[PDB]
Amino acid sequence: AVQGLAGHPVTLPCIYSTHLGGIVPMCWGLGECRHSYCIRSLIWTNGYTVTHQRNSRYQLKGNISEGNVSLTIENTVVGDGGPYCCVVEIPGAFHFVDYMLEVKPEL
Repeated sequence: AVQGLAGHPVTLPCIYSTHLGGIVPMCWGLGECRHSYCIRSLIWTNGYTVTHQRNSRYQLKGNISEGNVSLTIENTVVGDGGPYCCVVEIPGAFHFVDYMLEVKPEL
């Protein structure tokens, strides 16, 4: 489980090769990948920029068009803990990443 600290940002890595996958859309969602995928969406990109976001705390601060679609959750709270899913819609070879985030109250 990725460890986070309340009051600080936390980043969940999600990266893919655009050389082999092309520049494609991706989404982040709350929940485990096989039970929700992106039904409870946090982020949607069109491959180049974020086109949908649940709220401003969910940011893609990396170079999106170069494959870095890692999610940074700003100003985390213990309540942000839980499962997260990244889905990169690479035609014919979707990439999935499951994370269990644990944000500690202090430390």
